Amino acid sequence: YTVVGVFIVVSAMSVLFWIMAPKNNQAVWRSTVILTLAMMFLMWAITFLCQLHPLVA
Amino acid sequence: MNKESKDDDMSLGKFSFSHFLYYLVLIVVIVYGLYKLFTGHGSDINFGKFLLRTSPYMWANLGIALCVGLSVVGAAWGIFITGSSMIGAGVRAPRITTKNLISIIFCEVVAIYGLIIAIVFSSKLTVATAENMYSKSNLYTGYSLFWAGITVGASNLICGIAVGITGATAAISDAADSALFVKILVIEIFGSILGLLGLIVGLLMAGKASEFQ
Amino acid sequence: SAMLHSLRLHWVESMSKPYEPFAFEYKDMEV
Amino acid sequence: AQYREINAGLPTIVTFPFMFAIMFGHGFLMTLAALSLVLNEKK
Amino acid sequence: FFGAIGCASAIIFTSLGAAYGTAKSGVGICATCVLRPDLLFKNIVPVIMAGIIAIYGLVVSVLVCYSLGQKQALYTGFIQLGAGLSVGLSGLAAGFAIGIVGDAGVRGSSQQPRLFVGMILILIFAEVLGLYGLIVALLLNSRATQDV
Amino acid sequence: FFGAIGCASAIIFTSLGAAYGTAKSGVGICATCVLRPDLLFKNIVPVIMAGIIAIYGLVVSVLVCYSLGQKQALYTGFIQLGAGLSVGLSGLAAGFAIGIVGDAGVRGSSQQPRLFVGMILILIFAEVLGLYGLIVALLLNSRATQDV
Amino acid sequence: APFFGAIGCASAIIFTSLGAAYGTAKSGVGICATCVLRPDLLFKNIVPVIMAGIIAIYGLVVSVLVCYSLGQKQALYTGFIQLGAGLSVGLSGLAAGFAIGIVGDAGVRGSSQQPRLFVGMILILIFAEVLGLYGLIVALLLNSRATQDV
Amino acid sequence: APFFGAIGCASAIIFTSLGAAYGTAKSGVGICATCVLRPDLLFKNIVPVIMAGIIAIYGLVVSVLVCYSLGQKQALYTGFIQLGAGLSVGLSGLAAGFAIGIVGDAGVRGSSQQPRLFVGMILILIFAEVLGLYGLIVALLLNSRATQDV
Amino acid sequence: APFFGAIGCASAIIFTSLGAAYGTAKSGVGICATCVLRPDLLFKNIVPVIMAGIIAIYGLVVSVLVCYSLGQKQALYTGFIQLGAGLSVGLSGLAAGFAIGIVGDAGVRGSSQQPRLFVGMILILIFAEVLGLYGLIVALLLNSRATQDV
Amino acid sequence: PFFGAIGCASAIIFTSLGAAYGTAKSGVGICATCVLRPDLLFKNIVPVIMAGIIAIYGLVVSVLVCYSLGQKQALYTGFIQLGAGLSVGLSGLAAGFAIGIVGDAGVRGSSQQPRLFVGMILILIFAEVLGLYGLIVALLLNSRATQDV
Amino acid sequence: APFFGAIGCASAIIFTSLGAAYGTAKSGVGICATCVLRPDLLFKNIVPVIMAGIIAIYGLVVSVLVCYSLGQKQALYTGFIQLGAGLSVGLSGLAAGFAIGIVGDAGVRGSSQQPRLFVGMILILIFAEVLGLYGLIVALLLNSRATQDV
Amino acid sequence: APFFGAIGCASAIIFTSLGAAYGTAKSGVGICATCVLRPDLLFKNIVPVIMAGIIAIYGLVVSVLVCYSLGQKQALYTGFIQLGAGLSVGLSGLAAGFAIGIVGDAGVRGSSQQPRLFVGMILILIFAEVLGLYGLIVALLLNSRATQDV
Amino acid sequence: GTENALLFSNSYKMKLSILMGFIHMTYSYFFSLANHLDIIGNFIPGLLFMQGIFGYLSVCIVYKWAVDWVKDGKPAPGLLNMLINMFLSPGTIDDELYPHQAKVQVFLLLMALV
Repeated sequence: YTVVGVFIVVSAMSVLFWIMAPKNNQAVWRSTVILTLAMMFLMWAITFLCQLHPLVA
Repeated sequence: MNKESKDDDMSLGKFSFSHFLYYLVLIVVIVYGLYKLFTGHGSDINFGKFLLRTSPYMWANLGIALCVGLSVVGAAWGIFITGSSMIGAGVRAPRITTKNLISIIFCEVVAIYGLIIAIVFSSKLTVATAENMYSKSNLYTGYSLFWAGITVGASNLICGIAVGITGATAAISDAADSALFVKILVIEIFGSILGLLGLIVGLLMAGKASEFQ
Repeated sequence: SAMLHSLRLHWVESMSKPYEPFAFEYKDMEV
Repeated sequence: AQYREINAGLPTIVTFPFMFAIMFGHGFLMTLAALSLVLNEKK
Repeated sequence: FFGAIGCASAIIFTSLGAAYGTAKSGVGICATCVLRPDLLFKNIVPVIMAGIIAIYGLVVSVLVCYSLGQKQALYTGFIQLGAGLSVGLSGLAAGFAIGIVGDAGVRGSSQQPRLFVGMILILIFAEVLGLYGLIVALLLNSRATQDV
Repeated sequence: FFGAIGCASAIIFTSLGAAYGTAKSGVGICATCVLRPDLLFKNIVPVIMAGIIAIYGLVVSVLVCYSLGQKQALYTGFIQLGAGLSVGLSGLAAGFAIGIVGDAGVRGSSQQPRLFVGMILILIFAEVLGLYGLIVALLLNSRATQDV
Repeated sequence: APFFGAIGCASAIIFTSLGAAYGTAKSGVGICATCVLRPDLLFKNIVPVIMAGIIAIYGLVVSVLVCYSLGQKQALYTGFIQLGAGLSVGLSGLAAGFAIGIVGDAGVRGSSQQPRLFVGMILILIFAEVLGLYGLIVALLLNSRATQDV
Repeated sequence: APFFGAIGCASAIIFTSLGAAYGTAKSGVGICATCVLRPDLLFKNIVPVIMAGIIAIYGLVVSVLVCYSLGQKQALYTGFIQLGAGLSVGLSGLAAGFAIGIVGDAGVRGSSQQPRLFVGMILILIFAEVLGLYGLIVALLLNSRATQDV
Repeated sequence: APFFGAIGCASAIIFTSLGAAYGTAKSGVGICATCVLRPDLLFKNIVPVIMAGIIAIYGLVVSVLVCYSLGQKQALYTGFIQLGAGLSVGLSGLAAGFAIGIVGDAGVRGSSQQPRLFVGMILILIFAEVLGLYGLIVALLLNSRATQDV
Repeated sequence: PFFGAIGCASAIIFTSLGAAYGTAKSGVGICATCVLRPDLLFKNIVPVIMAGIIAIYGLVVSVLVCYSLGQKQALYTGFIQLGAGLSVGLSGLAAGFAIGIVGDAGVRGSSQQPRLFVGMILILIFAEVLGLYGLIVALLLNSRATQDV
Repeated sequence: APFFGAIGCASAIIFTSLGAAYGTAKSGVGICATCVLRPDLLFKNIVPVIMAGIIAIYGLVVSVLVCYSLGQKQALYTGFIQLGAGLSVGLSGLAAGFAIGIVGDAGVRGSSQQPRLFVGMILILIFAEVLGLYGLIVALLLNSRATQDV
Repeated sequence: APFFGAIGCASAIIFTSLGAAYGTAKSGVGICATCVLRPDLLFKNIVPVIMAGIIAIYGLVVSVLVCYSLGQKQALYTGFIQLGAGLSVGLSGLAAGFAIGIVGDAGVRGSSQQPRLFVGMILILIFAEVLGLYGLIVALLLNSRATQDV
Repeated sequence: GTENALLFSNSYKMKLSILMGFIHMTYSYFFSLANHLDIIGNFIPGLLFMQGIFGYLSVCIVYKWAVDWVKDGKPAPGLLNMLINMFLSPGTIDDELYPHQAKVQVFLLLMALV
């Protein structure tokens, strides 16, 4: 139901934030995909319909 | 009643901001309180159809303490400008500026003036000086003591303020050398009769509020 | 939207280690 | 701040734009105007 | 029953007037003491003379506070306001006049040893206003027990 | 039941007077230390003297806070406002006098070193109003008893 | 009565934020004005704004602790000790910030001429910052008795 | 019930908009004078106007959040908790904006002569967001406890 | 019923008209003073009066929208959200006009000497318009909740 | 109640005070600018006539609000007209207060250079929208005051 | 019966006499200051005091007309009408006298400095009575319904 | 009845005596000699004291007529209609006394050097003294219908 | 989700910024703890109280949006859980807590005090 299962299934089951990197700028390009995938997992559509009540009040 | 706790907190809050006004800047008076009281009094005065008025009976308190406190507070402030000028002269002259201390006794007479009326304004009692409208009638004698002591206190405070202002100018009495201080003392002596005549006329016009059994 | 840059430059710089990270972010992609 | 590899603020390039982008599709005009600066970077 | 603000107004007004008089006497004594160090003991009399006015408001506040909490009524709560206001205004005016009188007496005594006896005589004679308000406050506080 | 404003007014007035005294001592402290850098530990006595007056209002508010019950009448919430207001006014006047006495004592003690006894004597003597108002507020708070 | 507790909880954080804002403004004015004459004293003169800005945590934590005990419905017994503790914490924070501001501006202005009075200004600010802590402790002691009812 | 709780939500935007307007006017007054001496320092000195005007989002978010919680019917205890958060956030944003105006004008005038003081002026002004964030968090915690049903 | 809800509709147009009048006067003073010494900046300096004069439409539209929601038969709880939203929109328009007046006068006076600060004065002058839009949006959100009761 | 007469009468007093202050500042600026060169006195008189036109909105709003008064005096007819008249009065007072500074700045700046008459006439002609907005708000508030009991 | 409209007769003559006295004092100050340099413009400058003094006739005629329309009974349809109707002409005469005094002082000093200013100062002073004429017309229209007390 | 209306007779000569005292006070101040002597303008300067006292002398008849029309017992109908005539003569006497005081001070200071301004200064106080006569006429017209009350 | 009115999207947008900022705070603490490489210490002990308070608040915030049926919380949950915690040690849950249920506050206060 939650987006944490889709985010853990996508991020935790896709590449795992690894492992190869380029030979030039491997620090920014290596650590950029982990933070971008971490923020993209944080934007996983975790909105209402678990405790939501529309048209309030 | 609420008039006792409201008049006490308003009287303490007025003397607090009034005393802190001439002092160092730590607190200021509420300037919006006059427009708020004027707009609130004028708004509730017009609407609705009614006559606004407070109705106490005597209140028993402010006459004897207000007369002696108003007379002592007014008499105690007059010697500041005179003593600062008389000691402010210094070694400039051995003249009458060190022998004109008789005005300080005239300013000191304003402390007894009104305090003697407050001593005479209570006979064999300290909570109520006369009959009040709580168990008896005729509360006008206790009601008029507040206005009589306030008028005698304000008159003694104004006479002591005028005597102190005349004594401060009567301290030096000369802008140049070869001057006489008797001319300033002659006009300063004429302002001391306002406290005695205002205290006798104020105490005689107010009647008496003592001898309450 | 500079509150994230101010908070990340002030508060985020203390636990990690000024305007050195903003110049280092643009200079990182150049080199 | 003359370090060779670290530290110079390498995490600000990911944490900076990701946390800064959350305050704002309004991002389409910023993506178009930012995309015009790629071709307009030389001139 | 609102005699607590009237009882605290004596020590409040006496502490404010003694604080302002001790502040002005300490400022004038500290300013005039920089010239000659021998005039420090002569200039220190105005702060000690101004600071002695707190005993009347403390004793009147203790005497007015002693008659609160065991017996009280509607007519027995008005004398404390005028008794505290009298000693408070007398102590505040005596401290305010004692500050400028102590500064002018400190400058006159700092100029020569002639006006120090006059400033000490005026400062010693200025306590009658606080003594009259303390006697009026003790006289009004003494008659606070008539019925009940 | 509204006696909490009288308990908070003692620490509010004592904190305001101690803040104004610490500001007045810190204003002349930099000017006195700017001329001579040797006196650095002999001018901080007015800050501790002004800060020592906060223990009276803090102990008065802490001791008055323990006497608060679930039920209380209107007679027990009147003397605390006058006692706390008198203690706050006495601590504010003692802090305001200790600020100008500390700045004048530091400015007078900066030029001549013999004037430190007068500035320490005036600042040590100007704290009697907070102890008198704290003792009157302690006696008025201890003499207050009422239930329902 | 309807409610009277929010006035002290708002006046506590309002007075603490006003005192910390006035002290931070007064310290930043003299620090920014004195920072042009001496570049090495910029790191030393910035201690008063950061030290003055930490005074809002007492009124914020006291306002959060007083706000945590107030829900949708409440009684009238909490709206006097809460207003008293919030007024004492607000007056203590405002007096601490107002006392810290003038000493921070005078210390930052006087620190440019002679760089030896920094320990006196830091000890004056550290000794003046306890006034808000005493009112925060009195507001915590008075706030501890406001959770028995409701 | 009277349902007069709109004054608490509407009270925040007046002090927040007044403080942000005074800070933006104080930064904009010194920004045009400091931009004449150096053209590159205009974009560096322009940050204090947005930093002073950024404090209006707390009062606007608190007023927008407290505006929808009113509805039609209300209780006797509803309308007092939002007044402390609105007045606290309004006075905190007004004092922070008022100190940020003089601090931004003095920081822009001091940073106009020397460009090295821009980091100290921005670092000194960057610490002023804690008061508006604490007051906005206290106003959000007070507004969250006002509505408990529906 | 009292029928006193018109004070919120009058206070918004009063505060917005006073802020727009003070901003138009402050912009016209610096524009008229700067127009004599430099006639090239006449068309550039006209942006501040037009930007400052647009604040009146928010209070006029808020008062016109609040006038329709008053009703022919007024109630006792009806004049609360219109008073809070009208006072918030009036204070936001007065603060926005007061900041726009000093920003327009400082922008015209600083832009009179050098024209390089026109981008910073235009961005700083355009950045202050969010207060009237936030207060007008809060007055519209409070006005939307004032038509369901009664 | 019966207290809406001061609110209905203050609308012309606010615009009359703002137009009086605008005519005072325009006469002060024309008097200060006429000393250096008496050739542009007729051009500087446009600000007093432009500032004096705002009184017609408060006068017509006061006459229209006074014409809608019934025979009884209650609390429902003394609240809408007070805010409606006070809105047009405060808007006319603010428009006259801005027209006074705009006419004084234009009349003072028009002495050294008459090139700013287009900008000062444009801002002074553009600053009259507050009286029409307050008059429209007073008419909208006055339109819902019918059926006074 | 109860009545409160008795102050409306003197309320117009009080503000009209105060504004006419202030305008006559402001015209006499400029006429006295300009009479020292040139004594020829004194008789020509004396006409503005008599022209400014005609504003009191509207408040006196409105006060006599309002006092003449008073019967033997007091109702809710006559009280409070002469206060606003006379107060409008009093405020209009006070603003017209206040602008006529400032216009008469600058017109007298500027007319004493350079000639040809009496046509402009007399034109503005003659044109400033339109607010008093409109206030007298609105005071007559409001005074026309002051009778017929039920 | 409450017997309200007796304060109107005593309040009539208050503003008239204060206006005449401010007129003679403002007229007596200033220097009137040039080197050793004057132009014999001391006999011309005595007219402003009589002109300031003429407003109090005309205002005393309204207080005498109101005091004679007051009586020992009166209802609220005649008392409400009787009160209000003294304030109209008092305000016009205070404004005319203030304008006669400023015109007497400027006409006395400028009249000390040259007596050519006495022609306009003498007609200014005569044209300004009509406010007390109009207020006394309105007080007589208002007091004419307050006699024989029941 | 979707924005339609107030008081609906704020319950998820409120905890969304805290849940997103918690990973940035934990990554910022682990990044500073990994650096400064014999010369270890002063970094492993830090970030324990904030990790426990923010971990118990983020755990109740993530568990609160999954609790439907009734074992959840409208006020907020998450905010009321960390707000009620740190004030009373002998509590059970306020509100929407799992079957633990009082050892989390005792372990959080005991680990935060040390």
